[PDB]
Amino acid sequence: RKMAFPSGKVEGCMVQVTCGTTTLNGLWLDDVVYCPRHVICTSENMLNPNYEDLLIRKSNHNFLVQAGNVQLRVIGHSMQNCVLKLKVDTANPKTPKYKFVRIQPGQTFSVLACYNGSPSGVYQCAMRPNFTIKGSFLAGSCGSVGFNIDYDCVSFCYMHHMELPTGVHAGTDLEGNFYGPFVDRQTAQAAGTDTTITVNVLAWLYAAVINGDRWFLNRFTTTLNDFNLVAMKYNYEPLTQDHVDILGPLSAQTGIAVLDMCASLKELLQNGMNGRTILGSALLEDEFTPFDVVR
Amino acid sequence: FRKMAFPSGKVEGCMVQVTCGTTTLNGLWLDDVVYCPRHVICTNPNYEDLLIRKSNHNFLVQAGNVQLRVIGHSMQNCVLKLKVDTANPKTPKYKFVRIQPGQTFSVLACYNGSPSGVYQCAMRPNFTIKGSFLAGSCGSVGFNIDYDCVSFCYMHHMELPTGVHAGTDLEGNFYGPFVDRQTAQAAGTDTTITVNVLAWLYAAVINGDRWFLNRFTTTLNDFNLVAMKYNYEPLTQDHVDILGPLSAQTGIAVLDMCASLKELLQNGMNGRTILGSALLEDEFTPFDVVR
Ligand SMILES: *c1cc(O)c2c(c1O)C(=O)C=C([C@@H](O)CC=C(C)C)C2=O
Repeated sequence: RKMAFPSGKVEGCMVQVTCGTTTLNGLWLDDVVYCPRHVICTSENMLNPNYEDLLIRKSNHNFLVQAGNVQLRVIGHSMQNCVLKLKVDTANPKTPKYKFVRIQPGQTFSVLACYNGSPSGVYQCAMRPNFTIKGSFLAGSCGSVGFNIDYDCVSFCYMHHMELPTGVHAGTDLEGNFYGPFVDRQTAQAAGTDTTITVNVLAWLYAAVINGDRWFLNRFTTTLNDFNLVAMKYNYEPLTQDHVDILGPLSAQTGIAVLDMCASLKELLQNGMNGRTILGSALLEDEFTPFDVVR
Repeated sequence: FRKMAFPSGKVEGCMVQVTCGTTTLNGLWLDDVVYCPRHVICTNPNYEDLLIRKSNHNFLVQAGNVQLRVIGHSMQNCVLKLKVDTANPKTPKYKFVRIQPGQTFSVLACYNGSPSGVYQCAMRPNFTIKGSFLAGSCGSVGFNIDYDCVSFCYMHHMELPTGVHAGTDLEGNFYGPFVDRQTAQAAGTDTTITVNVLAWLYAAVINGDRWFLNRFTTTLNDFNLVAMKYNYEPLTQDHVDILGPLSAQTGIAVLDMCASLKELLQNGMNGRTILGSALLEDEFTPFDVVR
């Protein structure tokens, strides 16, 4: 099963931020609340907002921040790229050990979907190669965050900003820089063609071998270039020498050379799965990383 | 469409490690009682005997760093109830409930008292759970959360050879015809949860996917013969009633959606996908969709 991280450490950091008539989610760490800058926009500003102009007109008491039943007091504010940073009275007593990190396409993380400051659900994700997320967003999940948890330390890698016309989601890192070419404005912007994360499918095939399925193996090998020429006809991401290097341990553990697993995938794409399953799926799964598989 | 698990924070604060001799597994600490699988006292065992021979100093409970002192022990069916010196200050509001096949819940998978991940499950019609349990996940619990109140419905006991998992409710009653002993046991043949497929087709309609919709209607009887041929649970009037809110919401009557389903089964997706799948999901309940 694809699993998400236990969400407790993140749940204790979720707050509700309201400015005027707009409300979304915020993240309370130490004495700062982070949230999307869009909170300061009104209906009429969405098309062409001037965030510098809208923020200069605000004072500290324009921002209503609620942690459960407690109103937090804002004592300063500033903007860093597309995230608003609200200084409050009180350091979050439940602040975990944490860091901000920027991730790359193919990486996985968990998302705590929240509504008006209250967590609702948790799910496991990958950053797609077109810099989008195939999320499940309730209407007011703006400001919900994505994370990884390693040894009790939480890495915040994503903050939700908006839904694209195709149903997918776009957002920023916790420094307010968007993933992909998207902007916090209601324009016509659309996601690029999405491709399958090849290195993740191969890692998962190695996971199938480790758990004993070998049905899809064959006796062929391939060159890297030949593999990529085939795979790209199926909208699979090109495989690099870095990806090959990354799969080396798994190859070592299983005794199957990386380009041999590549030949198996070429054939799986040619034939389908003929009513069969691999780990437990009937689809080529691309949201488990090489790092994930070792775990 | 993503399946979502419930936020697990309220359960995370209840997870402890329990050790008896050489055996270590997970426990649930609520108030001054730790709940865990009785097979923690195993070396065809007689659990009546083995536990009379036990005393409090035989159990080592660890809540993270702190060792808890067992001051009493008792058995309820297949779960051991270890009374400890201190109440868990992180005890949520909670209830013990028993679910039925087809209902969904979240599992907090744990390793030696330490939460590792969370995922959303359904109780299969053969009473097993298609889960991913790591080494030492015994004693992990399943739950729903409703209004800040945790409903504990499942405790993990065993991996079946087929890879699926078997467990009890929190009162130690097994789900399915399984026993906590090393007999040879296998899951019975499983079936697809029809009322959940229908709910997921409703969700697909609510999401703008309408290609599978057709002009026809079927009967409950005609459908169940198709269902039976495809290893689908039979559909009942109760199921139909359950789906009424969705039928009302979408203007698609249940037996008209059934017709759509009959056709999907007989003829296939045919290059089309429904919600981003080419197989029909059966681990979303009608309730899950309404929410
Ligand atoms: C949060 C909530 C929202 O409703 C929106 C945004 C955030 O961050 C946002 O950034 C942008 C929009 C709006 O432009 C709709 C988006 C498109 C038309 C692409 C939000 O609505």
